Amino acid sequence: QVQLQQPGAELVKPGASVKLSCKASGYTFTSDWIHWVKQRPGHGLEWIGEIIPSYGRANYNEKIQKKATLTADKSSSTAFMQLSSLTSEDSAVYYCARERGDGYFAVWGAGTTVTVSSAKTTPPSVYPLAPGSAAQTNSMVTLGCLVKGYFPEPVTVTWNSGSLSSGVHTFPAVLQSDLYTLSSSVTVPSSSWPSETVTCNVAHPASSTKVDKKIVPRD
Amino acid sequence: SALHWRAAGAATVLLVIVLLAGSYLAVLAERGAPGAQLITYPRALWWSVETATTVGYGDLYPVTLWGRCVAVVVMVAGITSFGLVTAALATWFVGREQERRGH
Amino acid sequence: SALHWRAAGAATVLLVIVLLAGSYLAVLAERGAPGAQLITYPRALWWSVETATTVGYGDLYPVTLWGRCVAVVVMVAGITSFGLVTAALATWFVGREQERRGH
Amino acid sequence: DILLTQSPAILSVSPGERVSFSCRASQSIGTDIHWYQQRTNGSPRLLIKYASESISGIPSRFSGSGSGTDFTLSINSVESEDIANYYCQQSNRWPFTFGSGTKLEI
Amino acid sequence: DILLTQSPAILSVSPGERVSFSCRASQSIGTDIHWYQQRTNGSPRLLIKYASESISGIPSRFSGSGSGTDFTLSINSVESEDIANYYCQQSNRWPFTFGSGTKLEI
Ligand SMILES: CCCCCCCCCO
Ligand SMILES: CCCCCCCCCO
Repeated sequence: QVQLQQPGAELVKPGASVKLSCKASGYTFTSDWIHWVKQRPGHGLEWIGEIIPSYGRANYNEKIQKKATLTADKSSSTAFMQLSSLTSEDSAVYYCARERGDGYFAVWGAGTTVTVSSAKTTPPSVYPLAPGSAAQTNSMVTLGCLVKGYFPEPVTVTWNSGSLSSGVHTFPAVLQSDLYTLSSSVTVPSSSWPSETVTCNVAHPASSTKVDKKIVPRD
Repeated sequence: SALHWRAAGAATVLLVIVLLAGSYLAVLAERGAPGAQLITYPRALWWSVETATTVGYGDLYPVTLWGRCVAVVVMVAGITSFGLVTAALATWFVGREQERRGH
Repeated sequence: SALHWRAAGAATVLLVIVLLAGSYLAVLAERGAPGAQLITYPRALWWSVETATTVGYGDLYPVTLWGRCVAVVVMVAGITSFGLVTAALATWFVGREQERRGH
Repeated sequence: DILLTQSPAILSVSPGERVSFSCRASQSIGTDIHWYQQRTNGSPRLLIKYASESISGIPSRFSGSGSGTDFTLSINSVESEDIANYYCQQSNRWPFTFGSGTKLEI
Repeated sequence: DILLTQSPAILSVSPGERVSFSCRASQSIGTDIHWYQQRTNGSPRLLIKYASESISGIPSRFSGSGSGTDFTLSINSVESEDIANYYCQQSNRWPFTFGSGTKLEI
């Protein structure tokens, strides 16, 4: 089972602060340390700090400006990182990881995407993408769905609730005037569709929304 | 069992306890100090054994005030335990020599 | 209190005194010698403890004639004190075993 | 603070060949180096710990070697699924540090 | 005798930005490095001791990091009052030594 559970995203206004969480499960030892790592888009991993819940002691990276505060709740097995007075430089994915006090990060959370912006949260509009009436097909057919008009990142797109993973491409979002847009495509054997349905699932964490969209042939 | 033999085992139990807690506390005290090497539990436990026995190869040692304080408790526990075994072995030989002298 | 128990505490007091003065004198003797590291009081006191206990990790040590002389007094005081505790613990067990033998 | 250099930043190889990622430490760190794999959009995953110890669940195709200041992560006969970023991380001295990473390209 | 290199000699930054002064030791000196500020006509003033320990009376804007041979003094959001020369000084081995200094220019 997932050992570290983190919220998919958080939107924060410049100057404001946010408190990220990391609920753990699985084996726990009073000797465990919970670490936080920062990854800005296109960049590498950057150690932020660590904490040992069983003692509540915390250490931080000295080389970077201290914008974090670590605390933990022994009863609910949850680690918290309080980020304060954020700026766009603080926009990134923040992972938490467990270390058994032996030096390496055996397990990582999925990471929380934090965006520092004044813009407002906005769920996405999901449109189908079925071939046109005059499109010839081969032994394979391509379908997709258009996700546009959302903020902030990210969004997760699955096909048939995750059961369909072969032949899937989800293109990076593009930002245009405070709103993101992207498309995802899937390729299945032509004979299989539309006898067997094909649906795309789109979750947008920042607004707690998740929607489905069946891809049916154009009438 | 005789006292000295009881104190021996006792010291052995206490020493094992000091070694364990000692390893745990050293890591807690050392993490946070740039350049520190006594920062993971497995090697910290090895460090504690080479400290309690006074071998001190020098491959690992505390650089912080609290790590050094922890080091002192470990050295004192080790020196004391091993010295207590010497005293137990001495009391044992003295008694045996008394018998052998029919005293 | 019994003699051996008095000498123990005594040695403990004297050892603490030797450790303190020892740290003070080491710095005084080492400053002036290029490359010397035993030159500030806090770490010198740590150095004195690892010397008196014989752990000698090797992270700090005197490079001057007078610093080494100071080192010797500290080693001898430490070895002697800790050995005196062993002898005190031995005299204690021997006495208890005498009683236990109804002697 | 130990600096970890991963050079080259990008590595290109043909399918099935053997590939080697390099990692150099600014000072000697024994074998306290660990390797992670991070695919596009995924989170990091431990591949090798302590320079050469294999992790269960990781293809036998992955191995590591080295000690001191030089370390290598190797993949015998690379394949599409290996396309990703690879990072090293040391735990010899506080604070732990990461390498800049190397991308594998097929 | 430990040599301390402070390069660059001059540093230019825009108001409010974060600035970093560098200090490299010819050999490893743990964290026994100290930082001072000296304004025009004034005497030196201790800013950071032992690489990262803050001194009371010094703006929280000043911080230090490093260990071994590499050290950094940082100022979060520099301001006019920070205009001055900055020196490092080691106390790991006798004799104590100073760096050549770095001027901050806004
Ligand atoms: C005598 C043992 C003291 C251990 C103290 C650990 C404190 C951690 C660092 O702040
Ligand atoms: C036995 C202790 C002697 C200490 C002498 C210190 C002399 C300082 C260096 O000239």
